[PDB]
Amino acid sequence: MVDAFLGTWKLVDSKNFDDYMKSLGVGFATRQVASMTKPTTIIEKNGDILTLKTHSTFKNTEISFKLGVEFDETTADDRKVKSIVTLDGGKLVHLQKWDGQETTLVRELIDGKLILTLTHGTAVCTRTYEKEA
Ligand SMILES: CCCCCCCCCCCCCCCCCCCCCC(=O)O
Repeated sequence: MVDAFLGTWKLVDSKNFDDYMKSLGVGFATRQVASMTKPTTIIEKNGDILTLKTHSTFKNTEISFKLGVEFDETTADDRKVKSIVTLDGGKLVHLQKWDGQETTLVRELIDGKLILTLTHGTAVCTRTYEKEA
């Protein structure tokens, strides 16, 4: 179900990430560094457990989760959120909840590229990831 998402992915296009970060209250200096960063995302599974790593020159994160089971997460911008990841229409949908707020991180495969759509408030960001061999 999730297997075409697995592997190492490199950022190759970003649209509106500053809008998304600003909506979350990320400070200007952080947004500035993050606008030039090209993370690597690694998605691996071991049975029912997925591990999603995001690596860059500015910040690393790692989460492990079971699809459909809530987990605690501390985001790159230090929000303490309640998270759940599920497959929905073949997309990997990550919902974060905190302080009555929500944001979604939706990953889809289109022509072998990984498209990540980030929504918070009215801000919508689209990031495109290609495969690393
Ligand atoms: C994911 C952190 C990776 C480190 C890269 C250097 C900074 C860019 C990521 C964000 C760190 C700055 C704070 C804002 C983070 C917002 C929420 C997560 C968005 C992930 C976008 C994506 O996975 O492409």
